[PDB]
Parts: sequence; C-alpha cells; structure tokens
Amino acid sequence: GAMGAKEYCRTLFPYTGTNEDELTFREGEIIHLISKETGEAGWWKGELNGKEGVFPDNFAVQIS
Repeated sequence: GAMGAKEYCRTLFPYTGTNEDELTFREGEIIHLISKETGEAGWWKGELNGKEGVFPDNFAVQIS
C-alpha cells in the first residue's frame, strides 16, 4: 500500500525505545522513513541516528 519514495518525518514528541527494534528519539528529529507498513497499522519504521526501528506514528508528523 505504501511506497517508500524517500519519505521523511519529524517527531512532535520524544519517545524512549524500550526495545532495540524500537527507535529512541527526541523532538525535532527528521527521521528517514523506511516503511509505513511494518505489518502493523500504527507502527512506522524509520531510520534515525543509524538505527532503523519501529515507532508509533502518533509521535511524528510527516515532512515528505
């Protein structure tokens, strides 16, 4: 459904990843969106800081 054409998002809230596959981010971070479809609706996969993991899309707003 989604098509990663090089999408990017900004975090509106910080989030601490408890899991390793879970991305720990601050607010104001431009994340490189990898996949919106992680198999689950609500979790996006993004790469930030060299880490590509999943996070709930409720913490971010998309830029591109």
